[PDB]
Amino acid sequence: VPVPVPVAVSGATTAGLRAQAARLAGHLRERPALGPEAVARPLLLSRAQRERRAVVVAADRDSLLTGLDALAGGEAGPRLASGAADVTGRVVLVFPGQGAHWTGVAERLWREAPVFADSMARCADVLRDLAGWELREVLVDPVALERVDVLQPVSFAVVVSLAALWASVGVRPDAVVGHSQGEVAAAHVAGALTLAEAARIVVLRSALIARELSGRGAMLTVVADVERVTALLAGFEGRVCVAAVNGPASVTVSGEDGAVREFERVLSARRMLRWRLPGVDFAGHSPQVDALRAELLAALGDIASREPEIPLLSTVTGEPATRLDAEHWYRNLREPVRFADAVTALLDRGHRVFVEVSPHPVLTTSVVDLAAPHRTAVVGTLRRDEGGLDRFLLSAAELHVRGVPVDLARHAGAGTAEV
Repeated sequence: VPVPVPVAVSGATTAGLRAQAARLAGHLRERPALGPEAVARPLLLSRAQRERRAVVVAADRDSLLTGLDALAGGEAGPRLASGAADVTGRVVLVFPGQGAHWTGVAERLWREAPVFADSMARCADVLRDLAGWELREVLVDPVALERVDVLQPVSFAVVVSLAALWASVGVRPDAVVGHSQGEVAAAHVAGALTLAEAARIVVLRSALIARELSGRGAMLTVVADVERVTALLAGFEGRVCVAAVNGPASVTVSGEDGAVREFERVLSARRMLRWRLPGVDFAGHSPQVDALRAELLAALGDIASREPEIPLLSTVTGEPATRLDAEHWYRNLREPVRFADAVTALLDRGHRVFVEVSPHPVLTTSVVDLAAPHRTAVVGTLRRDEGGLDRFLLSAAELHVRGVPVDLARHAGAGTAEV
């Protein structure tokens, strides 16, 4: 099985970029034995990366030529990224909470990317010690993944390991933000928690949720702003509450299933878009969480933590995080998620590059909404049913084409074939 490489072309203008694509395709067609793995390294290391950039992520000739022909003709393609190389500013890794995971994600990438494989095995060790079960087995088990005590720790492992893979291609956060359980992954990646201690928090909290809350609630994201949602929650006081404010067109609510179904009728009649959060059978960030406080604080006890080596913008407060103690990790579950606030605080401090470290993008559209009118690059990592190194590289390419530093050459192979 051939391995995907990022094949980069650029020009000073979009027309020059398109002509360069045509030229390369022509050169490949004149040389039938020449593959993407022969040409990719010199196209990155021996050519100027100009103002208008593209990458085709391809493992073979035919797929490269398909990408290049699309690019030459000004069309989109599924493994073609292109852009203006005009983004500057600091880099944020965003860690999602619920609703991004898809069954079977991470297995293919474990096979394909040794850095990700390594991180996942390091996670597996810590989770074996804690939860008993074997991370790699559970990745492909749709029945186990509907259990909150399995899903949350698996989800944590996958996003931490994706962050390691980003780091291996030179994409390191200047700041991090984690939504809901993402905050624990963010804290670890920022150096405030060991892998072991972060894992312990996710494992103990998720198991408590599964014992006490699973089956008693639901969560719903709505395409609307918080003012609008709050107005529509008139008469739902103490039944359905605001659980997250993600942006101007994304607010999540929480409560008992029946009560949330009543609220969905309110939204439906009014032609508003909404969906249940996948993987979530509990009323997160609601008064239902009060009953869990005492057992959670006892289970967690004293948290071993240190000062984050880079800023961690909490979604508990919308501000740089203070003590990451047991009380903080309770509030991370009880209190509404201030995701919009956190992202806004980062935009106001010169952050312009946001990398959602997730199996499928769930918060990128909010980051894009919040970032306007600033010049920004916002990307995810994987997508539903696209869990290969090829998809990871396309996301890295999406940063490269906007002028963000990323070491695509790490995965470009050992080609010496020129022009």
